[PDB]
Formats: sequence, C-alpha cells, structure tokens
Amino acid sequence: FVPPTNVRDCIRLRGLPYAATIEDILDFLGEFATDIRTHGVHMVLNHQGRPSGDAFIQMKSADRAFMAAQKCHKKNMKDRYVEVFQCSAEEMNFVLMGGTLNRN
Amino acid sequence: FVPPTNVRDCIRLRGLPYAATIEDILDFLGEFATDIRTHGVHMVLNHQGRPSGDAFIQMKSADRAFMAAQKCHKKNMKDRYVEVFQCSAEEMNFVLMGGTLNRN
Amino acid sequence: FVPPTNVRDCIRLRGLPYAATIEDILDFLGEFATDIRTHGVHMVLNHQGRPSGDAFIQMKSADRAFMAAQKCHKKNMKDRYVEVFQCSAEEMNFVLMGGTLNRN
Amino acid sequence: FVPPTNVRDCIRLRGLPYAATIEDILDFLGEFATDIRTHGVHMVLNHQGRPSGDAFIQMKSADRAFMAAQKCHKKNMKDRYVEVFQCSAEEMNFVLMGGTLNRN
Amino acid sequence: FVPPTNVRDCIRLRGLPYAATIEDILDFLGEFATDIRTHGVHMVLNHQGRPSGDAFIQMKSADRAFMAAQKCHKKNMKDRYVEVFQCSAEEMNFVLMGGTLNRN
Amino acid sequence: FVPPTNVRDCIRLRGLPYAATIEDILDFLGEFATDIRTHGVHMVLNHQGRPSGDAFIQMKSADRAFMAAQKCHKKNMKDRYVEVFQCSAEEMNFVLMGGTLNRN
Amino acid sequence: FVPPTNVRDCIRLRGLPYAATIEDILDFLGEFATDIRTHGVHMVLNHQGRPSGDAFIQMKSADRAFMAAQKCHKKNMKDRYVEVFQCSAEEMNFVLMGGTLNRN
Amino acid sequence: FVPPTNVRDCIRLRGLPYAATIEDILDFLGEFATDIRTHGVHMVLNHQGRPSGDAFIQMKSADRAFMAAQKCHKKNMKDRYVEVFQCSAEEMNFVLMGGTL
Repeated sequence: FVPPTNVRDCIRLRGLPYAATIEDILDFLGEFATDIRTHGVHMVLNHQGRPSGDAFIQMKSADRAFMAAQKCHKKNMKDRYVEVFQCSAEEMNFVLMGGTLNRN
Repeated sequence: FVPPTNVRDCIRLRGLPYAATIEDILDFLGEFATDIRTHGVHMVLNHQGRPSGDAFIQMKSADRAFMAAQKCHKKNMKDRYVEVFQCSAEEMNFVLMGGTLNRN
Repeated sequence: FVPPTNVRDCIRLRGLPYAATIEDILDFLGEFATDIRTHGVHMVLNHQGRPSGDAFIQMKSADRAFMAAQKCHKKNMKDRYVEVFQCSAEEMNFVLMGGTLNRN
Repeated sequence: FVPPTNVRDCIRLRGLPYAATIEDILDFLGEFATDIRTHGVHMVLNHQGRPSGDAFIQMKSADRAFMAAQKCHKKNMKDRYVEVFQCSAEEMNFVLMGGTLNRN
Repeated sequence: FVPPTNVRDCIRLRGLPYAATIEDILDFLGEFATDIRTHGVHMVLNHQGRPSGDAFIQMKSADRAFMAAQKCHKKNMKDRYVEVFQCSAEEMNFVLMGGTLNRN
Repeated sequence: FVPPTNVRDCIRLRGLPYAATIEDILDFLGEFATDIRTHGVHMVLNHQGRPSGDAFIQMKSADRAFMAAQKCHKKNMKDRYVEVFQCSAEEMNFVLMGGTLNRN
Repeated sequence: FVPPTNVRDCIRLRGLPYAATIEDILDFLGEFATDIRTHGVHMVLNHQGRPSGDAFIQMKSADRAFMAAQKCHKKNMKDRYVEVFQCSAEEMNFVLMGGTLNRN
Repeated sequence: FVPPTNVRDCIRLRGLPYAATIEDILDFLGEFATDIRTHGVHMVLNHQGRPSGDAFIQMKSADRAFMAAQKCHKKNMKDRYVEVFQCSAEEMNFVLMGGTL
C-alpha cells in the first residue's frame, strides 16, 4: 500500500521528550503555531498503546507545513533535537489506524 | 445544529494541568488506557489556538467509555480534579472544527 | 465604557511564548528595563482565569512607553514576535478588573 | 512604617525558579488557581530592577489565602521549594512601591 | 532456546504506571521489600531502547518470589493493576540481553 | 579492595530525584539513550534496601560513556542537578553487591 | 590520627538541599530542636569553600544526639533523605579545620 | 562584660533575610568568599532557639575582614540590606554561648 502524498499539509514531530507538554509543542512551532488547522494536536501511541514520542499536526497549507519543517526540523526541545517531517493527512490518518510509514 | 449522540464511545477530559504529559493522561485513565481505540490522543486548542485544558480520546466501545467516565470523572491529576464526559465521535469532531458542545 | 487614553505611560506585551519568564521580559525590553516605574510587572489572566500571553508594564513616562513600543513591537522572544502596544494606566487597570480594550 | 495587616487576602510566592512561567504558578496553586481575584499576577522586581524571585496574588478571601499558603508553602516548582505567605493588599502595594516587609 | 526455569527466585513487574518511582516499587512490595537480594532493581528497556513499564527484582529465595507474586500480582499501584510474575535469573538476564520470554 | 577501572564503558547517575521515573532518566540522557548497551537501567539500593539516589547504565563504548558524562554531568532533572560519572562494570557490580565506590 | 569519639553529643546533618535554611533544619529536627546546646548551627564548606550539604550541631548530651539520630536519620526534607550521624565535638572540630572523618 | 577586640579577623552579618542560605551568603561576599578561614559558617540562634538573622564567619586576616565589611556592609541580599561588621572571634564565641553584643 502507498499512502497518497499529493497534498502534504501536515507535520509529524518525532523524538519528543517523554515530558513534552502542549505548551512545549506550541513554543517549538513558534510563529508556525498560528498556522495550525483544526483545534487538535494528535499525540501518537505506538502498537502497544504507549507513548511513541511522535505527534501529528495539520497545518493551513502545504507551504506552511514545508516552512515549519524547514525552520523546526532538528530544533531543540528540552535538550532533545526533534524531527519535523512534512506529510499528508492520509499518512497521518494511516498511522492513527495502526499503519507504519516507510517514507522518511 | 446539535451533533448526533447515538454512539457514545469517546471521552472528553477537561481541566488538565498546563504541564500534563501524555504519560500523565494515560496514568489518569489507569486500567482504561488499554481501551483506547485509535493510536491518537487529541489535545484541544481553543479559538485563539492556545491550550484549552481539554483532550478527547476514542474508546473501543460505548460501555468502556461509560466505565472510564464512571471511574475517572473528578479524579485528581496534579491537585486539579479533571472532569471526564462520555461523548460521540461527532461531538468530538464538531469541537475539533471549532464547535461548542452544549450537552454536558 | 472606553477607558481614558490621555496619558499613555504603560506598555502591553502580547503573544509572549509559553516559556516566557520575568527574566525574559526584562531582557526583551533591553534599554527600556531601566524605564520601568514600580517594582512590578503584571502577567494577565484571561476571562476564564487562564494565561493570556499578555503582560502590562508601567513606565516612568509616556515618551519612554512610546519608544519601548516603537523599538520592541514584533521583536523576537524565544521564537515568537511579541507585540508591544503603548497604553494608559486606566486601560491597564480596566483589563486587570476583567475589561476588554477595543483600542488597537 | 508598618503596613496595615488586618485583611490578609493576598499571597506572596517567594523563591520562584528562574524558569517559572505563569502556567507553572497556576499549576502550583492547584485548586486555588480558581480563587484568584483580578486578572493579574504581580511579578516583583528588586531595587536594582531585576527579578526578586517573588510574586504577589490577590485571592477572593483571607481564608482562601490562608488555605493556599497552608497547602503550597515550600511546595516544589521545578528546581525550587517556593514559600507561600499570607499577607495584606497594603503589604503587597507597599512592596510594589519599593517597601520592605518586616513580618514573616 | 529455552532459558532455564529450575530456580525461580526473581520477580518481573509489568504494567507499572508511568509515574512509578523506585520508592513506589518498594512500597508496592510491602513486607516483601526486605526479601530483595542485591542492591539493584532493573528497569527494563524495550527492543527500541524506550521504557517498557517492566522491572526485574532478584529475591532471596524462590519461596519468597512465589509469595511476593501471590500477594502482589494484579495489586493496585496508582490506579494500575500491576502484574507480578515469578521467574529465573536466566530469564531476567536473557531479557536484559535482548531476549523475549515466551513463558507467561 | 579497589574494583578494577580499566574499561570505563558505564555511567553512574548520582542524586536522582525522589520522583524520578525511567522516562525522566531517558529524557536526561537524550541523544545518549540510543548508546545504552543492555536492556536495563540499574536503580541502586542502600544497605537498608531503600533507594540510594544512584543508578548505573552500561553504554556501548567508553567513548559514548565519556560523551554522556561530559554533556549530562550536573544537568537538571526535576528538583535535582544529577551527577554523571564514567566508571567500569566492575565498579558498577561492586556497588550492586553492597560495595562503596570511593573513586569520584 | 583518628579524632576522639568518647563523647558523642553532636550531630552531623548530610544531604541537605544547598538552599536549606535554619528554619528548614529546626523543623526537620522537630522535638530535638530544643535539645541544641549552643546558639549556633555550623554550616560546612567543602574543600573548594563551596556548600557541602553538611551541618554540625552540638546537642545537650550524647543521649539526646542518639535519639535525634534514631528519629531523624534519613527522614525527608524537601525530597532529600537527610542523614543524621551522632559524633563527637572533636570529630566536628577536625572537619571544621579541613579533616575527613573515616567513621560512618 | 565586653569581649576582647584586639584581633578583628571575623565578620558578623546582621539582618539576614528570614530564609538566609549558605548560597546567598557566599554570593553576597563576592570575591571575599575565597578569604574565609576554616570550613564553617556559624548561623546564630536567638534565646528562643529560632534563627536570629546573624551569622559569623572567620576570615584569613583582620585586614580581609575589614575589606569584606567595607565592600558588603548594607549591600542587598534578597529583600534586605545586610549589615556586615568586622569583629573578633571572642565576640563570635560570646554570642554562640548566649551573650548579647
């Protein structure tokens, strides 16, 4: 199965500290926190239902997702460097139903 | 408009501490953490895009959502009593697009 | 009700990052930290009693409040561009008793 | 000069961590965050205009200030154990105009 | 490969709450805390190097491991029913070098 | 007796917080969490079988132990500034059988 | 040279938080605060002239120093396990002039 | 009775903050923290057994006690201006056995 990638308006955060708060995530986005679409940030659970270190956020456009990833990929949060990956909503929703993304 | 309530298999957490972690939310659910259906916990932003203190979680059934609310409603998390409300996925998704739930 | 606006010797900070401290605020003000009047800086709660991201500071004169706004408006603090608005003490005190400033 | 002390409806927090935020103060107060009066928390400057480590908050009653002090005095916040002292508004406003309290 | 099981003087804790501390583990064992053998408790990392929620403790005899498991298996720690499994030191050391126990 | 200290591929953490969890220790190590060699973190007990405040971790090489100690020695975790000391497996195993490690 | 140990009417506190106050120490001692003999608490500097976390207090008798150590040894102060060791005035004076005690 | 003052190689801090710490005292002394003699800082109790707000410290010389008092007397520490007096060890030991200066 190839999750569709035509519209990449989401970001995945990977490597979040176990102690990350919602404020830590919004401060890490900085000016990009106003470019979030919807009223939710998705904290991801792994295949055992446990904290993954991952989160997904839908942005207002693919270009805002691209610029957030450019600015924030490997940026510091609580002395960990957090990965930021531009992705599609299908990729996000595939992971939320238990899928594994191979694209990196 | 009132969102449908036929299938009440979700829970809303209200009054989370500002520094709540995903671990603190799963510990708060306790035995009901294994009854989460998807691989996501939704941290809710208000109409200014700021943290609301709410979260939504989809459960494996309406009975498990009822039992979680029965046990966890007004339980302590870091000295705040957190409310737990059994709700439908339509109510959750309405709030995630900016709606206000009048059922309480 | 529109609060008096004749003596604009205060500043409002808006859009402070979640991580903002009192040290961060004084460092952000730079040369204007010496123009602060009293021994307090007001951190503002919103209508629900939650953090707003706003602060108020009284300065020793309108001209120094003006200059703090002119030089610090939309300056960076920890990856947010913080708004700095010149205002009166009546405007500040109105907000501190739960009023809204319509003037921008 | 000894400021009036008959109505002790404020609390002084002393020894705040360098990284303290308004969210950290509200989480620290727990249930007592809802008993704050006004929409301000006062962060205190020392006589060289730098952070003192102190903050003052007015509460809705003298007994709620007593109860916040009883629960929170020397409670942990980050790397500090923060003192909480029940005091009057005259004691608070005396300190905010550069006064020293000689009561403990 | 089958790890030897002749001498089952260890216990595995599984499903520890995320807030569990070493003080919590010792308090949960109650009367059995004095039957711990060495000066160490092992907190287990999963196949990704991330927390598992498991721990291993070597006891002073198989009978004390059996009695500790009898008393403490599915006992409450901070709203989790924590699993307590009697096992051998070979089983414990096999898991610590990356092995998976098939015995439950 | 002095334990051998020729191969220094372990780290000792000293002065851990009372409330420390395994997730707090991994967050503290950050990038060096992937440099842990076995699947266990050893939490150390004193002669009364209560927590000593120490932990030991075997790393994949002496160079990774050195780098982790360089970065993390006296770094903050919760209420504490945790010491990180590069040591040998014999030093670690001497302490796990009740020895007092004099080298510092 | 080993300092004389015949009259053990002092206590050594060890593992204080470096931000420890005299009120912290008196409150920790509880009933034994009134068993202090001199009008002083001797806060100890380390070999670099920095805070050690140690203090010495001369008590009214060896009997009262023994009972203080029985009741207060490893009792909690601000999430530390504070050690209380019964010792002689010669041991105290030896440490104050830069000696190291080899009795524990 | 007046304790002797022939050798004034100590400092008395008076009017410490209620919650005075060793770290506050060393910071306040600035360069003079390295001119302390012995490994002790003496925090004083009043006649009720409670912290008095006084401390005594022996310095490496009378002139270093003079210089520490000159620099630090009425300097800020937290919310207080702390008094610093050059004094003798006899003054220190007199107060430690319950005397009033």
